[PDB]
Amino acid sequence: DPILLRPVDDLELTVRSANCLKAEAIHYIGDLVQRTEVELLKTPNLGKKSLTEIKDVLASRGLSLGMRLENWP
Amino acid sequence: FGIDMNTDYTLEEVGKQFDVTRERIRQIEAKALRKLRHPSRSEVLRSFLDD
Repeated sequence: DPILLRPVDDLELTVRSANCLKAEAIHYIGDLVQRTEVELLKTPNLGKKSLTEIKDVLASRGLSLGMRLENWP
Repeated sequence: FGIDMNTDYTLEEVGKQFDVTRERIRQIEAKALRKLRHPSRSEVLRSFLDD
């Protein structure tokens, strides 16, 4: 899907979440949804607020974590 | 920029307007332009550009 190869820049996330994903270095969301909640809680210096916000934005576009993809990117 | 107003006002004038130095007003303007340059909120205006 085009929206999952879309860089995180356009997710409309706060700068704290930007720093968190820079630490994780997940630029596109297609491999992001494949990651589970714990795999996002392994981020350095990340808490409940960042994950609830990222999940809220994922849901704003009808997506969430733990999904499966094939031949990505 | 003078939108929906009479003669526009300088950085100093707008800063003294509510209560602030000019530098903070410049920071606020920069933040606003950073937001508007961001996509999502920048679809119709770019259409008005038609470039």
